[PDB]
Amino acid sequence: KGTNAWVNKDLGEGFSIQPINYKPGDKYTMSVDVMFTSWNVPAGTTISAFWMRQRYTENSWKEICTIDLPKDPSKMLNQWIRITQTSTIPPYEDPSVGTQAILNVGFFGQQEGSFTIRVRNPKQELGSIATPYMPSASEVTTADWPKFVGTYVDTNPVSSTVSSKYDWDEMKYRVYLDGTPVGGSKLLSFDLENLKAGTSYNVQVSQINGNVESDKSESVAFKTTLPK
Amino acid sequence: AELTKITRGMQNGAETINDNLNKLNTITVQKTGDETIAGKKTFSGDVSVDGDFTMKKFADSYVAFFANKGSGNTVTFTAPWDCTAEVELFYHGWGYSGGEWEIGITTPSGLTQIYEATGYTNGHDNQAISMPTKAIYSGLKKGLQYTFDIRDANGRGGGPKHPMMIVKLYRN
Amino acid sequence: MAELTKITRGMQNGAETINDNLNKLNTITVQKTGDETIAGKKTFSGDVSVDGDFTMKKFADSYVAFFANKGSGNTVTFTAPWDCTAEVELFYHGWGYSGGEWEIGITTPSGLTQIYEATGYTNGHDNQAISMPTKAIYSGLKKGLQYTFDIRDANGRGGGPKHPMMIVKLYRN
Amino acid sequence: AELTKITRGMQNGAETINDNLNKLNTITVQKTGDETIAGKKTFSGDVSVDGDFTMKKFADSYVAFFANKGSGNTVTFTAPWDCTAEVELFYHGWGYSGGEWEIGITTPSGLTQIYEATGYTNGHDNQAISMPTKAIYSGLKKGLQYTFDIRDANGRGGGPKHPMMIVKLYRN
Repeated sequence: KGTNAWVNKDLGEGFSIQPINYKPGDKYTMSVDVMFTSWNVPAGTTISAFWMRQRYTENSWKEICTIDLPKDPSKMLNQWIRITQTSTIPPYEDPSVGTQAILNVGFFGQQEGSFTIRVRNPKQELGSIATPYMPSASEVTTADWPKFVGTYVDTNPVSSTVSSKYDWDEMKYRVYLDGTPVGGSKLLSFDLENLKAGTSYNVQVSQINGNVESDKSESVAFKTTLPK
Repeated sequence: AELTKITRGMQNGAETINDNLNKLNTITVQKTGDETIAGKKTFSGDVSVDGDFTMKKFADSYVAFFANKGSGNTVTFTAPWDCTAEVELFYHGWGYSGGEWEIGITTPSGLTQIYEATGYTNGHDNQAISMPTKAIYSGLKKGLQYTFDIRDANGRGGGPKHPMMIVKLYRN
Repeated sequence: MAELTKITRGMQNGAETINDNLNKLNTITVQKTGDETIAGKKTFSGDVSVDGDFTMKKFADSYVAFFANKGSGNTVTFTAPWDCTAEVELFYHGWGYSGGEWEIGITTPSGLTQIYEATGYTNGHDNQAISMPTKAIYSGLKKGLQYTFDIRDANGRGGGPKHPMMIVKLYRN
Repeated sequence: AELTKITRGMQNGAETINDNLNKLNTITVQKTGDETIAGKKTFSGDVSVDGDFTMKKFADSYVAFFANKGSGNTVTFTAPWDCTAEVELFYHGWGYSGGEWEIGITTPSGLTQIYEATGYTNGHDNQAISMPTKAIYSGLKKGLQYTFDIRDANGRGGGPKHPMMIVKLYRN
């Protein structure tokens, strides 16, 4: 709610790690479910800088990682809208330049503007893809991960978006590449994909038995070959 | 300060360590540089300031003045804290049928009169001349009500005119 | 304030840089125990209490101020050094008009409140000056503002003054 | 504060880092919240207190009263700490064979008399009337002994009665 004003709510306590730890040029993807239960924004009143953003402060104000929220959801009220955005980490500023994380909106014009918003499953992840909702590393349990794996072969290089095209099995193993899970299998073998050339990696596997996960195996190290 | 726990096997170990080191570095009072410190700071031991010391409302929280408006003969007040009193009685008078009259200030029970300067007058019958009296009192306690009056040291009293007793309180 | 070296994933001497940062913080910080020496201008936002022995340099320069008129001794005119409480004493000597009554005090400047007043009375002894000191306490004096305390008359006629001297004590607020 | 060394290849690195961060967080004086600080804290630079400044035994530690009990004309004392003196001589007397007599206070070597209010008397032969004198003295030094007497400005002295000199000492 505001009249010729910027209205914000601090989101700072909801970011695991400070934005000055992110390497410039890396991508991070934000994903969130949003619902407007009330939208009271008159004729003269304009909505601007409506977003959830991590950014530099005094002097700079440059965005680090952000996601724009609907500027006029009046014709889509009481509906869950999924909103996604990939952000590229900007280059480091002077060390004197600070950061902040806020949910901001600006109401400008003659009359007061207000709305009520519901925010469900907010997510920020390293990468260029908004993958399924997951809690943080410190809050994640065995139950939170996919239970079944689907496979099919020989077709075009791109993968089907139809569940039925796959052969679905209950996963018996979880494969951890450098401490993070990257998939699993019913079989005693798994194919590690999308690795970068000439880099060292560590892999360890655990066994799944209906939300009972074994301790992780002894790690094994390998290095991808270099191309010509 | 609220630091994020560093555990074996954690994700984002380097950044959490970095953030925690940065948190500690920006929230702590350090042995160098200009700073601003918030919160109620109670020091158990001795404190010395070699540079310029500056404080707010000194005269209000250390100096207290209590005087009787309607009479100026006796001052009755409830001590705001532990203190040292400096009582002055601005008296004017004459001795009975001329001559000698010496005035002072009474010492209340639980108080010690450090020094006393009595106020003497002589001659000038039925005419009031200046004769101020002063005394220093130690060991005045918080909440304890005190009463300083006019005592007579030597001679007879003829009659007072325009008396006014003022109490300064140097907080202890 | 302290200069810490950034801890990043993949850095070379991680353990050793964490150790040096912990050691830096441990030696530069003011701690809740032991005797220490603290450099820099320290401004405290909140309340400060010293249970032990509080030491401050130049207390009378810092918190007390004395202003008096040398050439006349009846009218003290001064520019307040800081926010204060004034204690005005006028060391007067005189006699009432053709003998008799004369009562003297001190004027209250606009914006000031006279807490208490002890007037100076005299009687008889025509064309002979006898002691008649007057005192008053003033509150609400402000930094850099100019004030003027004079001799006011309460009751009776003035005959003539001799050796007057007004002294003003200023207890910093 | 004794922190446990963080070394390359140490067995409980994560646990020891957490521990050292926790040690530092609980032992340090911080720029926020209410706290209690032990030990003698010596400040090299300037110190300012915007809030309420509480002081234990201000009176005794910054104010000192010295007066002569047996005579009341000459106060002799050793300055507890470098300060500013406020000398008042509560005198009563008469000029020789009536008339004029003006009294003050002597300025000791190494001291500067800021202001002086002399005490005048006239007539009333062999009768002692109030004639108080006051003066302010700066540049008093720790440990050195001082002596304030009765000086005469103008006229002849007839005889004193009930004199009492009080010396207030504002630490500086």
